[PDB]
Formats: sequence, C-alpha cells, structure tokens
Amino acid sequence: SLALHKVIMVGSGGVGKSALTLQFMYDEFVEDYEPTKADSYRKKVVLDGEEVQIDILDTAGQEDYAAIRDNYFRSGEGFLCVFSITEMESFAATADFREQILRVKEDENVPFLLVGNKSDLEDKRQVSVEEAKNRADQWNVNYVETSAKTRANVDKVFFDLMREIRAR
Ligand SMILES: Nc1nc2c(ncn2[C@@H]2O[C@H](COP(=O)(O)OP(=O)(O)O)[C@@H](O)[C@H]2O)c(=O)[nH]1
Ligand SMILES: [Mg+2]
Repeated sequence: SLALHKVIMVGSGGVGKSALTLQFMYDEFVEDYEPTKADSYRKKVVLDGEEVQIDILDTAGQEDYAAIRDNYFRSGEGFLCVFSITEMESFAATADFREQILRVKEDENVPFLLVGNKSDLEDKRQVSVEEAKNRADQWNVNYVETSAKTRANVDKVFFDLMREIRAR
C-alpha cells in the first residue's frame, strides 16, 4: 500500500493557497478560484524514487466554525503557511496561523514551511527576502518563494514538506 501524507494549506485571503494547490495538482494556473471554497485533493506522486500519495486540504476563511477548523488542523501532518510578497499584512498574519497550529498540535517541530507566493510580481514586493528569512529562522523552519503562475518552486515546496513529514 502507498504511504499517505496529509498537507494543510493555511494563510490569509488571496495569497494563493488554491492557486498553488491546483498548479501542483492539475498543472494549470487557475485565476479567481472561488475564495470561499475549502476542499481536499489527492493523487500519486514520486518522491525521491518512491511512489507515494499526497493529500492536500485547501482551507478558506469562510469556514470559521472552531470545532471543524481544529479537526482539520489536528488531522494534518505538515503545513504550508502561505503569504503574498505583495501584501505586508498577509506576512504579518502568518503569526496568527502559526499560533493556531501550535495551539492544536502542541508540537513546535511539526513539519512547517513558510511560503512567500507571487514571486512573479517582484515589482510589487512589500516583503523583503531578508525579513521573511529572519522570521523563518526564529521559528526554526525554512523559507521558500513561489509563483503559482509561473510554477516556480511549486513542486519544491510540496516535496520539501513531504520530506520533513517523512522524517517525523
Ligand atoms: N501573479 C500571480 N497571481 C497569483 C499567484 N497566486 C495566486 N495569484 C492570484 O491571486 C488571486 C488569489 O489567489 P487564490 O489562489 O484564490 O488565493 P487564496 O484565497 O489563498 O486561495 C487569484 O486572482 C490568483 O489568480 C501567483 O503566484 N502570481
Ligand atoms: Mg482559496
């Protein structure tokens, strides 16, 4: 039987959670994907020679019922905490999600990657690579910049996260 890995996408609105999920899943950039939809996706992928299945839960703010949210988080094995390099407030918001995840999983070593998305909009960058890295260092997690549009580092973030999961 193939090993199953559960990944959870978290972050504020419009940072690219759905766009990253769909690029990785179906290899296509889907613009204006319905913002209030939360859904799960699964498929087989090859990680370092081994065939495994990845399950991705794409969350949305609309679903704010505590019991439901906490259940989704407790079921996740790794998290991609996404923000938009073009929105300073989304970067600041990452602290909020980090707090909720730590509250529910009580594990400061839980597989977690800080993801700065929309790297293709460099000319609108409001968050420098320096400040993002400093924060990542403080939480002892790695930082990766992606673009759901050009697909830069998209496979890398999911793959790197699965590797951390594989080691815990
Ligand atoms: N240029 C650019 N736009 C992006 C990127 N990722 C998402 N977007 C756009 O940002 C908007 C919000 O994306 P969405 O995936 O719905 O964000 P979510 O609310 O986090 O699920 C959509 O209009 C996307 O087409 C990216 O990497 N580059
Ligand atoms: Mg979405």
